[PDB]
Amino acid sequence: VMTQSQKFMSTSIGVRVSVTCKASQNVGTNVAWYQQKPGQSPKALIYSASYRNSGVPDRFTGSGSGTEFTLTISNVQAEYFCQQYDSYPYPFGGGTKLEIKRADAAPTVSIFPPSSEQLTSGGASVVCFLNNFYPKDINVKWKIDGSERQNGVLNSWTDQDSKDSTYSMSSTLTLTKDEYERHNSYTCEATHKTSTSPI
Amino acid sequence: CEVKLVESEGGLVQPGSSMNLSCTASGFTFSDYYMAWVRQVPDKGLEWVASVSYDGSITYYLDSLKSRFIISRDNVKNILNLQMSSLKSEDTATYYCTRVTVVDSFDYWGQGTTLTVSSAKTTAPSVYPLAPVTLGCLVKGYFPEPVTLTWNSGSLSSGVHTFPAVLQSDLYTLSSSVTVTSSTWPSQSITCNVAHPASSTKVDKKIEP
Amino acid sequence: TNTTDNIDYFDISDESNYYLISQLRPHFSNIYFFDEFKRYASYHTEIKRYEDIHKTKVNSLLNEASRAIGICNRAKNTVKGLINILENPQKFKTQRESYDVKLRQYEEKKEAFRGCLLNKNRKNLDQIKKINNEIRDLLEKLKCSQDCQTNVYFDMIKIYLVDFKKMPYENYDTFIKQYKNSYLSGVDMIRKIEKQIDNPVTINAIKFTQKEMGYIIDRFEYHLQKVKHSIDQVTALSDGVKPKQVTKNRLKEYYFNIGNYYSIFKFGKDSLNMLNKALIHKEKIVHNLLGELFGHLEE
Repeated sequence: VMTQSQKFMSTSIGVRVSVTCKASQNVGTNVAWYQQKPGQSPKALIYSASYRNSGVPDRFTGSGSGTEFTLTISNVQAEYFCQQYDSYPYPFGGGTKLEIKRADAAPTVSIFPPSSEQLTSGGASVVCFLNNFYPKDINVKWKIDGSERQNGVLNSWTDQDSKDSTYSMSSTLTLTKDEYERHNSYTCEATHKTSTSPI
Repeated sequence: CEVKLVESEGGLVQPGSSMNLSCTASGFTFSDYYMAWVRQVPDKGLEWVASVSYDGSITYYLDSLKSRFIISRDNVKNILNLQMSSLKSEDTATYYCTRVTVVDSFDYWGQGTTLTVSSAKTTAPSVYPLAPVTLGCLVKGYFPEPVTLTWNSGSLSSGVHTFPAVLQSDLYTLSSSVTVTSSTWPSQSITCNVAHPASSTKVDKKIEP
Repeated sequence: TNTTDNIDYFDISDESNYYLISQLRPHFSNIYFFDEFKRYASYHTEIKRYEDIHKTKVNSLLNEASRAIGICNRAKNTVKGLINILENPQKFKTQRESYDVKLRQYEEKKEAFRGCLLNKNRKNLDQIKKINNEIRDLLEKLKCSQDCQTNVYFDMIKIYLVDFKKMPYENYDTFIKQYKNSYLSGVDMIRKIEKQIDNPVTINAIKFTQKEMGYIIDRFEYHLQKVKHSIDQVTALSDGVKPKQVTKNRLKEYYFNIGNYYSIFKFGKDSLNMLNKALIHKEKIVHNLLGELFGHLEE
């Protein structure tokens, strides 16, 4: 039983792009490729490596035999899965998300005080918002009263914006009201490809 | 006329099974093609669940899932049926109904049904407005997780940044921000719109500076 | 041997002529090919799923193709009875209808019976075209890419030749021409004797039995060439050079042709076996009358 996948790949419109799938015990021609939109059902375009279904644009092609397989597509407008349907279990590759190249950008940092209803509710959460930062690589440092805190912070990373090709980062620090009195001001610090921009 | 596959909820269930799924096939001859289902998780789609032969006599189950899952198909009513027993937090999934070719490839896929298995009470979201030109809105402690945020009743689709939800300890949490020009702020000021379909709670509290 | 009691020799082909429907089971030569493909799939693990198709798709087709013939079985008995009055002069006298009006119904009933077997399996015709196409898609499951071994394909030919050796083609070839010679000898005698005799009822009963006999010989002769084409081509491939490895898509064409050629041989052997038995039987009927013709003219 055999399965591989690789890390995500970054290309721009419109160039030819390969996706690499290998695996451990030759399945011959027995491979399948499915396209999955970020919020829609998976769609099958390629079966048996080299054959494409109807309703599939001509730019999608496939190749490879035996152990290694690649998928190349000439033009472009998400995540792609390679499968072995040969033997049980029939496993797909982990999948590689697709992103679009663009010019580098700096993150717009913003700090927000906790909501009035929240301090009544005995809690206090300050969020820092880092938006339109390109590339995706970024770091967030949290310093309370000028002193760094490494616990109680929850962050989430937005999927790559299709319209502007800019990532989005949200960092939230939740903390009881009895510890919000330590400072009356707050700052958000952000490592990125620039002199540190901490506000 | 058109081949398509519909599915049933889905939604929150308790660990002790109590969940069944159905699938409807149209636009093609049910008997000629196999019928399989496929399981989905945030990081997926590796795992695949059972498939059933045309007659319905022989079926293969995942070794892990053979004990707790039963498949059946209704050729007469064009229905594909999944049976689950003793559900687990690993069984939480999205399930896409699939047509299976002779080559075992899945040529067509259903719309998908989202299943969640845990022991978390359904909790309405506390909504908090955020003021400082960035305008934010914070949603905390809301179960179940499937929720959409509307901005200006959908009047501004530019600058909206919906972030992926995060579950902490017991409950999901999510925040979103909107970026509008400073001169547009005074004339028209508007709430962030949070609607919780699973708890059926849709409340709104305007941003206050 | 009063009258013919078996009418299993009628057959009909569609307008495209690709499919020949026989009254003898399986009624379709393609089912024999489907039965013979199961032998191919047993050796290859990748095609082990094909057993489900055979257990369900092909087995139901044989029962479904056989059932469509049963609807025509009642119309068959109507036609069958018409021959008995036409072929027996003493039975024909009770009817006391003109020989031509009794002949006109038979011809229209002959096509109507022929038409039923063809029309009832029309929905089934799309199935046999759908099955073997599905097998073409299934053959993509082999784990080869321009390196498909031809062993299994070639081990079957040496086994087929032994199965080919069991049937005696040469005895059948002698059977037809000598019988067909007697068929000729009967007909050309009748054209000159019909002016000599004034009563036509007894000679018309033969002339009908002879006309139908000529139809039966063609079905035998037609099948004999296809069996001769099946023995020759499969034997010629054994003579041809054998490569161990061929293309995946080509091996599909390799597998199909031998099973295609073999299925006709299997199908022809069944019809050839039945056709001679009906041919010697009609010859037995034409002769019990020939004795009746000569004795009456004496007195």
